[PDB]
Amino acid sequence: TKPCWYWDKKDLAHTPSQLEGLDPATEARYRREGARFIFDVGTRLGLHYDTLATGIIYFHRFYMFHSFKQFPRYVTGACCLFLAGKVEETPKKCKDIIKTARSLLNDVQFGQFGDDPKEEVMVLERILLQTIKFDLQVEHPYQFLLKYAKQLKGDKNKIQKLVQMAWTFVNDSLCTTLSLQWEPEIIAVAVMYLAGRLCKFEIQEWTSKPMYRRWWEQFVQDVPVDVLEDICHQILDLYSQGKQQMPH
Amino acid sequence: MSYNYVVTAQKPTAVNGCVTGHFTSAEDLNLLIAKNTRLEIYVVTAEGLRPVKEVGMYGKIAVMELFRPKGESKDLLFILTAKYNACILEYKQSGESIDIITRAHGNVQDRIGRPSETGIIGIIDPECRMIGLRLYDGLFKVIPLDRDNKELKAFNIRLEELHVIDVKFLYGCQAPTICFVYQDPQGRHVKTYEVSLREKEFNKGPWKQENVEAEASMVIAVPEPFGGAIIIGQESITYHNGDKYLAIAPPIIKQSTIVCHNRVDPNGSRYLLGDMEGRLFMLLLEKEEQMDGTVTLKDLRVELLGETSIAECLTYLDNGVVFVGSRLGDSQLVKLNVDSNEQGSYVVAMETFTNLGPIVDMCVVDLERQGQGQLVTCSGAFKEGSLRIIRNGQKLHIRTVPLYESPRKICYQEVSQCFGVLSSRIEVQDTSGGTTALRPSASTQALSSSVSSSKLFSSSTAPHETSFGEEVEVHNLLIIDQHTFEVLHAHQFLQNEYALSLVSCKLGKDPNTYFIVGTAMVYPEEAEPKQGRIVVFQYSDGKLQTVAEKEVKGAVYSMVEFNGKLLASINSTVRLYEWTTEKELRTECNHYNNIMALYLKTKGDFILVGDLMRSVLLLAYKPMEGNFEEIARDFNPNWMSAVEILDDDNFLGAENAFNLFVCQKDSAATTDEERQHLQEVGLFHLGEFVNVFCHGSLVMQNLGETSTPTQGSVLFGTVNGMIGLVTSLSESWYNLLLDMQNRLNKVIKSVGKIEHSFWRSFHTERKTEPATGFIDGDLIESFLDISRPKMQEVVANLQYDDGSGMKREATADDLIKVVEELTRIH
Amino acid sequence: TESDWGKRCVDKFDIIGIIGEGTYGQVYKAKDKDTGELVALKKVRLDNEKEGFPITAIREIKILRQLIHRSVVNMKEIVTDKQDALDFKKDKGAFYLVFEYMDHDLMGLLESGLVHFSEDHIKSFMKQLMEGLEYCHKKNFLHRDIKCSNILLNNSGQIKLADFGLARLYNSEESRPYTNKVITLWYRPPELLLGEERYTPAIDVWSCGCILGELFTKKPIFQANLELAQLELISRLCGSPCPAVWPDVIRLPYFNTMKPKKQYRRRLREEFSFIPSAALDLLDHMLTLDPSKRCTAEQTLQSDFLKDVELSKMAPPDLPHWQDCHELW
Ligand SMILES: CC[C@H](CO)Nc1nc(NCc2nc3cc(Cl)c(Cl)cc3[nH]2)c2ncn(-c3cnn(C)c3)c2n1
Repeated sequence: TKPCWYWDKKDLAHTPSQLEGLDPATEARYRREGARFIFDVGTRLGLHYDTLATGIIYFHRFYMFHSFKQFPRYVTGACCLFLAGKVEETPKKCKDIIKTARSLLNDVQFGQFGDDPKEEVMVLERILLQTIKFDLQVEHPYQFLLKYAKQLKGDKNKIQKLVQMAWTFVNDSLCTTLSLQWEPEIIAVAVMYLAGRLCKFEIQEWTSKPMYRRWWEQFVQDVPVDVLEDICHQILDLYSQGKQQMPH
Repeated sequence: MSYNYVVTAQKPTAVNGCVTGHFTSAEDLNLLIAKNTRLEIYVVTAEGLRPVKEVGMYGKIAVMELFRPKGESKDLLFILTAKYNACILEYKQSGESIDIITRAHGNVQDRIGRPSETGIIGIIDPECRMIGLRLYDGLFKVIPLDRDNKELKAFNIRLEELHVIDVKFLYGCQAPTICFVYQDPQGRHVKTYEVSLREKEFNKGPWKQENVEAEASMVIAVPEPFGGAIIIGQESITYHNGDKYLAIAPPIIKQSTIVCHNRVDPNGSRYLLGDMEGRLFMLLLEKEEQMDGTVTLKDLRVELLGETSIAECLTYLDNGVVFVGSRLGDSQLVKLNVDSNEQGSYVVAMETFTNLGPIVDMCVVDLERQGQGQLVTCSGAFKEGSLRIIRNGQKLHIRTVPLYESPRKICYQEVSQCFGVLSSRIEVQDTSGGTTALRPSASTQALSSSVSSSKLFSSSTAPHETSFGEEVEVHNLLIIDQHTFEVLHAHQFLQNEYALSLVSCKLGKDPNTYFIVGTAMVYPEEAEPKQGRIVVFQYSDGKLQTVAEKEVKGAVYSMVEFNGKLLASINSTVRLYEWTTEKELRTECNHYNNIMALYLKTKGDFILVGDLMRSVLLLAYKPMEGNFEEIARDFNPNWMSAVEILDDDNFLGAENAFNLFVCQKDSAATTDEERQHLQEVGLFHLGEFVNVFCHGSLVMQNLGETSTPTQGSVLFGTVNGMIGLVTSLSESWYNLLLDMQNRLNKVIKSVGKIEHSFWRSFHTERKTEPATGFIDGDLIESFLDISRPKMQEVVANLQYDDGSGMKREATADDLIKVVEELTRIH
Repeated sequence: TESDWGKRCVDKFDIIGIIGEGTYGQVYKAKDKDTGELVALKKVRLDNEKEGFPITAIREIKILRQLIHRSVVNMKEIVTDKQDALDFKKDKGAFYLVFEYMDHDLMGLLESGLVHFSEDHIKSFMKQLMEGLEYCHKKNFLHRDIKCSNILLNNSGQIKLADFGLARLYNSEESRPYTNKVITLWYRPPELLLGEERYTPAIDVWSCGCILGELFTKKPIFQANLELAQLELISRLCGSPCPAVWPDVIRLPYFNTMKPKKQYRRRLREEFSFIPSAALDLLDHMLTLDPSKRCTAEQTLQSDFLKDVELSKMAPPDLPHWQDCHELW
């Protein structure tokens, strides 16, 4: 019926890119760069956050089946965004994505698009579709962050601070392989969990079961804290590696 | 685009309706006979009919009735066409000049309505206060006959009874009253209503509903002396009038369905009845007068008079003379005698009017080697079945070969100097367990005969029970001599085997010429046949010998010879068989993208497939590969009745809606899809049901015949006996003739004021499109019959194109010559 | 696995013929070489490369892999032409969308004049269609092209909805500009003739009501070639758009621009008097001018006409037969 789009962390040591001699740090960097390229290009074009995320999910999934050494990331990224725009009904012309790509990329980087940027992209659409097994519908943590937050009742301002902080954590998680490890529903809970810890809020009080200390179990069944902590650890690592700090 | 020309070679001959009255003069007795689109007016004499006038109408005559409103000297004519055109007509004669006046005209069609199953019924009040129409289910339409309603405006009355079998206005009522038979789940009933022009609704009717026979078919309005109505069924005849009820159920009428009725005595004492086996009855109303002075109906009696042709309409004229109007056989004048003849019959035939009947199939053959071509048609049904040989010589010469059974397909085999004809005859389950034929016919009167002994389906084990009295069809192949037209041989097919297709040809390297028949095993239980045979026969030395048989899993609807191979359609499949050196059929290749491949035509290595609903497909045999390839299809959905190939690019079809169309390859090779799309470039409402398309012409060719502007020749036969001809034009000749039509239509006065452009518009219940790509030759040929002032009016400002002179004005004498050449193609 | 689409080749189907033409590719009937099942292959031609893979196909793939219903067409798989070996840039091969093959299409059955519908047949037809439409409308998807060409019927009496190319998601909370003209003119709602552009799922209900009437009359109800001419015909039967019956008609951009000849009164019940009462009420509600007063799909299923219909008895329509080939002398 439907394909399996989730892998174990241990499995990422055997991605095509890794086995071709790329080390773990480089593939991680290449993934951040490609995702952020997709994010930055689409934001300049005025694209909805779902459209940006769908492209990034296509992108991440793609490099589970192909190596970064044989498929230039920025071309792949542009192709993902081009298709995502059609999937999410926020379409853009391929020429316009290329135009925006040149604006943000340097000459060395734009060399990936070769002599004919539009062609290199439009040609990849075939491989993209076959690679993502024509499974185009994608759900993202955003919708669950809002579906769950709507069921919280309490201080309007404390809950809005939780949502925005969690929303930021969602945008940041798009640069990672979490999209490939855990369903979006779990991601939404993890970012609520993380923001709750950081803001020193006790979310159970805002739920319909205020004496249910594992507040998330009413939103997402069968999630151990082990998972939410693994996700939080991975998100905050991005902040520690960079110069940026937690939004608070 | 494509350009084509369509003319009538023989007008419709089947009688669709007939009425009597005082139409031409308040003094004369008239007979108005309606053939499809044609009205014939006669005057009754002591010997026979005197023709006086014939008109064509731009419509199919669905309703025809004569009435005389107070203040008129003579009867007026009401006609309704199948496209819902209404008109009131008057005969006017000024010395030698006879013309038909359109007193009122209009279109009675509703935007929303469901066409009735039993068809348009049209009736007129005895006081000529209104015209009743039943055009749609659940609605009764009233045209009030006031002096001011020259536009024939009308209103609908909601009718609770949705499924109405028949309706008539009654005599002897205080208000306009309708009596009708209707069907609901509980059975059939008879019911009455009163019609109020003032309130524009029904009021309670004069007498209560009565439950009637399940197959009650017709309503007869009995005249003032008795009043009330008679209801005719399959087994019984009943009279209803308030409290009075009679029922006679004589066993004689149970044998054959009664289809037509007429009144003999204006007072209602005697009515004529006819049935599908051609028997003519007298229905007698036995009167009883009470001392009160009141006349009542004592009893009903049915008396058998004799045999006529199977009759669509009966009308009694005067003295002993009755006009028998026949749609399945020749129409007649017959005299009813008071004394029976020595055989017991009171009916003696006076005159016989040729009816080409339903033309199921036909072929063109030059019997006398004359380079002319004669047309041998399969005509009629049942007792009226006939072969008709037609030649040109200025009238058409027609010979009739009586068969007394239904002819189905015909093919000519020159090697044997004879025709092969498929036929079916009706037998009835009798008390022996077998069947008995109602009358001897061609298949039983053959010189030599044979019966199939095939064991292909003999395993059976499938039960099919038989009840005494049920009908069955018995199918035969008839071998008929081309000079005497004597039945030389008859081969009876298997029980429940229907013969659907017939070809005569040589196959492969086999020098023998064979008769090949494709059959279907039809059992009442089956929706679609699933068993069938292809049988190879050889007619040799007066005997028919079975050479080979091929079992198939369906009905062989159509077979055609394909370059020494046999092309057959079995249900959805189109198959190509090879004829081996072992005299057996071997399948070469198949095509399956058909719903029901009913019709097949070939040209070279190209095949035209006709489908029950998918219109036409252009197949090709690819010899390098040994298989078929789809070339192009008409994706527009149409129900086909016959197809024909005009040339390598243009294809002709006929619709079950009485419509003709032409498809062409889109001839644009840019995309594969354009080549694969057959675009309909010609559309034309013929007004006839085309059964058979046949290449050929009936015109004498001495090799001296001037080359006409028209190129090609396709003849076609229709259900009403009409024979027509389709031919192609050059772009220039089309435009000239098309522009001339538009000029002629402004000049020529239409009966009923029916726009010619409307009449020929392609018309289905769902669609209406303007005609395209077709020249109504019957309009063009009428240029020669319009008066000189009108001729010159037509040619004013008329210019020719693409000729020797790019722009050349036309004169009335130039066009007379052009049309006269166009009349020489038939 | 069964889920890895786009890799299996079209070699696995024996092509029977071209059933129909699609704008981006031609549609063929084929048999599966391994199982024998009959399918229909929609050719998706990306060779144009004007904008790549057509969005119309993307929509139909995106939606149909989500929608599971007996009355919705199922996309079995997506297969490809023999791809060029190790040269994707040279590759121009097409993609094919596999769908279950259906015996007939309603437009073809009606146009040929070869189908008859009893009340009970119409009950089974409408109950299935509305159940499918309800399933889709509850998933917040809009068909937007409900024509007789997109209703497919097996000889069993099963109905399936088919062309989802113009289909898009509907959000009640957020209205955004959608395409102003989506349904074919004969089955187009009055709101889209006046250009609402922010339409409701009730647009699909209007089309189906037009079909409902056409099943009774055997002729389409509102046949016109021009948008204004359609409004006139709809206005004659359903009544002229006016503020009393459509409180928000004045907000529609073309209300003043597009006007019927007269302010016609509603005549639907009169002109469809022949229709049974249980059905006539369904028609009046389905063909309501105001999108808000127009009934929902669920409401049609909870109607006297359809609620007590058992789909166990599907009631096959009077479809072609051998006698239909022969003519009744
Ligand atoms: C596009 C063609 C027609 C247009 O009305 N539509 C259609 N007809 C089908 N079968 C009915 C059918 N039998 C036929 C046999 C023949 Cl010989 C001929 Cl010529 C046309 C025929 N038509 C069908 N089966 C699945 N789909 C389908 C494929 N993708 N989608 C979304 C639905 C179908 N589409």
